[PDB]
Amino acid sequence: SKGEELFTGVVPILVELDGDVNGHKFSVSGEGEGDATYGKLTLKFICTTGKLPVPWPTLVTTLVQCFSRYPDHMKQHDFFKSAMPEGYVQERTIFFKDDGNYKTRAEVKFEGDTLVNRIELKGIDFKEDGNILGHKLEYNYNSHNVYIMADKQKNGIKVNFKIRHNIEDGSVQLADHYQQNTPIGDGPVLLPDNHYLSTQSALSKDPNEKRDHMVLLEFVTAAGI
Repeated sequence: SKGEELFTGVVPILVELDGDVNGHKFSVSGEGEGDATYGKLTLKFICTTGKLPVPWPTLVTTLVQCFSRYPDHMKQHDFFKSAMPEGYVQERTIFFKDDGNYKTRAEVKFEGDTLVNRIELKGIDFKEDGNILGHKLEYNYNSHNVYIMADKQKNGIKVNFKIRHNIEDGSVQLADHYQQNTPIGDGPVLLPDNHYLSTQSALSKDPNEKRDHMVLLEFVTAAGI
């Protein structure tokens, strides 16, 4: 493909995000690598502006689906790698049930041999004492199914799924994701038949790190065809 060859091996990854949730501004930087052959991602994120004003788990989906593993027989349904190396714009609205929403806009593309994800995140209408701004979400993460469909009019894809964040009292915080991706380049991209990505993530902490941070190990593989 145009970019399938680009992911054949280990690829370094840099992530940079600027956020404003209810007036609380913060910045997050992430480094690590992805190895699409195993749908594997290993990254470390740091809140560079100090204390993160929202729980780390709420940022996982925002902080490079091109690193998902698409089985050999589903290669022509991989939109993400097809738009590389010029990359793609990724937009979402994330609805936290009974609370605020995040709207994000990012561009992920290669800069030399490094895959970069640059994100702008805006959060509004959050409850000052809710699960999010109140930091009531447990530091862990569930496995989900990301549903992908072609959006030919936009020459991209529409994506939908539900993230369920565990709340510390044993309950759950639903986070409804609505996603749009479109190529940056004008070269041809693969428009997939419906399918979904199967995810799983493990959140950990670096024992010697004193800055507010998040270590992430994630595996994602395509299916449904």
